[PDB]
Parts: sequence; structure tokens; C-alpha cells
Amino acid sequence: MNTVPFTSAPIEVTIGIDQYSFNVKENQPFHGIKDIPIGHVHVIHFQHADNSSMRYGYWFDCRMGNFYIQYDPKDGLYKMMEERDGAKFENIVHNFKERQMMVSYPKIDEDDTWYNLTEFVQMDKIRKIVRKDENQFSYVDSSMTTVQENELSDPAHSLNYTVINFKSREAIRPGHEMEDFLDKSYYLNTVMLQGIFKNSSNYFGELQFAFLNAMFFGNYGSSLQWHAMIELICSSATVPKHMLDKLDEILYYQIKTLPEQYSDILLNERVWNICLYSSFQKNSLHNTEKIMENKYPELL
Amino acid sequence: GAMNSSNYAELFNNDIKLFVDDTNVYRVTVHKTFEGNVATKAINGCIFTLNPKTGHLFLKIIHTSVWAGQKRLSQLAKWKTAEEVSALVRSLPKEEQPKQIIVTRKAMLDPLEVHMLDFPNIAIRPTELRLPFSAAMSIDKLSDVVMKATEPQMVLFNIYDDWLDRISSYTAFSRLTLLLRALKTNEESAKMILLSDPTITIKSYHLWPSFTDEQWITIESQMRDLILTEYGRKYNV
Ligand SMILES: CC[C@H](N)c1ccccc1O
Repeated sequence: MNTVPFTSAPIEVTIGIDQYSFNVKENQPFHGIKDIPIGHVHVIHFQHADNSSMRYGYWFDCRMGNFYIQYDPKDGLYKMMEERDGAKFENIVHNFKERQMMVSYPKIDEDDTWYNLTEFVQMDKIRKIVRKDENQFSYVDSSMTTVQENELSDPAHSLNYTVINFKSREAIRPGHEMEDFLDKSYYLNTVMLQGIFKNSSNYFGELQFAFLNAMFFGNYGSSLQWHAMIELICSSATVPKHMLDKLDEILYYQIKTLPEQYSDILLNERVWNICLYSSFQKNSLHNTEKIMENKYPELL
Repeated sequence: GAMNSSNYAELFNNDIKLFVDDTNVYRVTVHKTFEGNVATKAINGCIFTLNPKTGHLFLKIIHTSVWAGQKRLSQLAKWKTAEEVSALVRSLPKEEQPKQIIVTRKAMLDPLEVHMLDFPNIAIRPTELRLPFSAAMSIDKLSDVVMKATEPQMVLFNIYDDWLDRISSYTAFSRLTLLLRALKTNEESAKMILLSDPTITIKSYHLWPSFTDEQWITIESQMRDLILTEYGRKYNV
């Protein structure tokens, strides 16, 4: 059970850790988050009380290092850093614990929500989408654009999601124009799964990561990516049976977790109606269709 | 973007462009079967690909054999249109290739876009104009060559005959669309107007009769009257 200590909390801020969140007042004696489950990636994130423009946060895996947060009064943000001195770090944490100046990761034992949202998400894949190789953790915020959005402007600050474009030569074999456009199976299975991602777990990992960035930061290009990766599967007539079953589970927990008051902007009516009611896989997403119908019948 | 009444002179500038109308690609007669069900029988069709500036018409005849054992024909017909238009473009010398293709029906956009991926600098555009190109099969010589075809065939025409010797492209297009609109609205009456005077003939190498300038004015007025007469019948106004 690992810990991310905080040097201090000098500005009022809502702090998130995965799907949980805590309000911290200016100069309150907050010194971190303990009991963080080992085995998953995690995200710590921040929305400042005084300025709600720019949600930001850090993806990390405590197995990869000892990480802490410290407020930078010059750039105006809570920054993640790595402490290389293990004794120094254990000492700081043990003192903060002894003074009970830390919140506990509030995981219900029965609850598999975070596992289910991050099942295929791997820190090494995050670091390839978010390139900053000098750190072991990854910064994401509300405003970062994706490579695809850019093509259509600072490359060092981009989200390098895999580009999906249904009207591209990559997606359309010469001589199979109609076939490949109406049935995206060759683009899904040969180009994307066999070629770029190598396996379905990596594809699902990027899909899950895109969703979480859309949800936690309102990152619009991530929402575009999540929907494109759903649509590519649903628009393929030939999909391994294990992938369809797993997709139904992935989307179910994503729809379950999405704040009800955010469905308007984060859910794309066209993709969902096409995926659940028109596409080849309209009948392969039973759990997802049931929760969408009971929770968001308007959109549909 | 979309072509409409606002940007209408763009059709007659010096950027090569083609209209593509797919209305008459997939043509069927609907009939009853011995058991009393309904069946279709295809007849030959055509793609109507027109340079509005020069009058050059690329009439690709679509022979019923292309549909043989094919399902979802109305969908397939859009993709076949797009395949044949892309093939036409590839067959033209580079300096003859269009810079824009305007589809008369928005459902042609995605099929044509996908077939034209090798041509990223050719813009595929819809149009808000209601154009009467479905009536192309009311031009006797075009209908005749389509029906007589026994195999796929491309036939080249100038749909303006020699009008451009005396009038501008804008005026020629306006005459063409008036004629076709009249033939679309009341074919029998329009054809009567065009052939009422036996002394005015169609040249072997033309589609329309050899009217003088003054006779064209009379014809055009008679076509406008026909369209208004028909309108007051449609709506009782
Ligand atoms: C983009 C900077 C802006 N003052 C800002 C907005 C919110 C939180 C931190 C932060 O520095």
C-alpha cells in the first residue's frame, strides 16, 4: 500500500485520486494520500478553486518509484516529482502517517471499479502516448491536443494517440473501397490489431486511457479517440469473440462511472446510436446497451 | 463547401470541374410475378458526368450485367458510380483532370471521396442546386445509345451542340437546365415544342435542333410557359 506525500497545500484545490476527490482549503495541513493499491496505474488530479480553467493531473505507478507532490508558486501548479532517496522518502511518509496528516485511498473492498476501468492500461503505454522520458509519471491536462487534432501546435505537449481515420488510404485497400468502408474488419484486425497495437490488450488499454483522460480532464481530443476506437470495433463485421465480450465489460464500467451531469458533452450521440442500434455489433453489447438505456435514454 | 445560388458563376470560371449525376445509374421496372409477388427488372443506365463550362459529357453506360448476382443494388450503384468517375479521372491527362467534382446527390459524397483518395487535391462538393439532370434520358440520342448497349461503354458528347460559338457558357448552361427542367416536368409537351416545326432538324452530330437565335428565344419562352403551366396544375395555383 503505497503513499504519495504532499509538501503542502498552499492554494485551495479539489484533489482527485482515481475516481475519488477531496476538497482542500488554502494552507490546510494536507500532506498526502496513503494506502494506494499496488498493481494498477493511478491518476492524481487537481482543479483549483480560484480558477477552474485547466484541470490537470499525473498518471503514475508506485511500483516505478517514490513520488510526491509539491506546489510551484512560479508556474502555479501542484507538480509531481520523484524522490530518489528511499530512506528520506520513507522517513517523510512515516512522520506524516504518525501525525495522521494523510487521507486514505477510500477503496471499498467489494469494489472493482478502478480495476475495471484500468484493466488493460499500462504505465509503459501511457509514457508513449504522453512523451516526457525524463519522468516516470505523465502529465495530462484539459487543453492538450492530440496528434490527429494537430494535423488538421506544440508537438512536445501532444497526446500521441494512434490516428484512426475512416477515409484514409490506411483504412481503405485499393480495390476494396466499398468493402473496407462499409466493413472495417481489415482496418481493425490487420492494420490496427496485428500491425500497430500488436494485440487487443494494447488496443483496449489506449481506449481505456482515452476515456479516463476525457472524463477526468474534459480533454476533448481524448473523447474523440475513445469514440473512434469504439466505432472501429462496432463497424467491423468480423471481431474475435473474446474482444466483443471484453468490450461490453469495458464500456459498461465506463458508462457506469461517468458523472450523470456530463453525458451531454462526453457522449457522442452518433457513435452510440450507430454502435448500439445500427452497427454489425448492435447485438454484442448487451450489458452496455442495458445501462445506456436505463441511464441515458435521452441521448438515444 | 456546397455549391449554391451564391457562388453560381464559379461553374464557368477556368478551374476544370465536373458535375456527376447518378440518378440514372440503377434503373428498374417493377412488375408482378406469377405468384403475385413484386420483382424488379433492371435496364441499362448511365452516369451523367458533365463539364458545365465546355459542354463535354462523359456518358458512361451501365450495362445490366454489372448488377448480375449483386445485393443492395441502390447502395452498390453509388459505389459503382464513384469507381467509374475515379477511373475516368485517372484516364484523363493531368492537365485535363478536374480540380472539383460536384455531386448532384449528397449520398455520392462518401463513395466518391473514398474512391478519390489518390487525388487529395480534387475537391468533392455537394450542391444545394436542384438540377434536372435526371431528365438526360429524355434526350432521344442519349436514351437510344444507353438502351442499345450490349456491354459497358463510354460515349462522348457535347451537350451544348455548337451553342458556344454564339453564346457564353453561363447562357448555355441556363438553356440546358431550362430544356431539361421542361422535359422533366412534362416530357411529352417539351418534346412537342422541340419538334413541332418539321423544317428545323437535328444535325446528325447534334442532340438538339438547329434553331436560329430568334427561334431559340421562342423555344425558351415556350419551355418557361410549360413549366409554369405545370406548376399551376401541381399546386392548383
Ligand atoms: C494556465 C495557467 C493558469 N493560471 C492555471 C489555471 C488553473 C490552474 C493552474 C494554472 O496555473
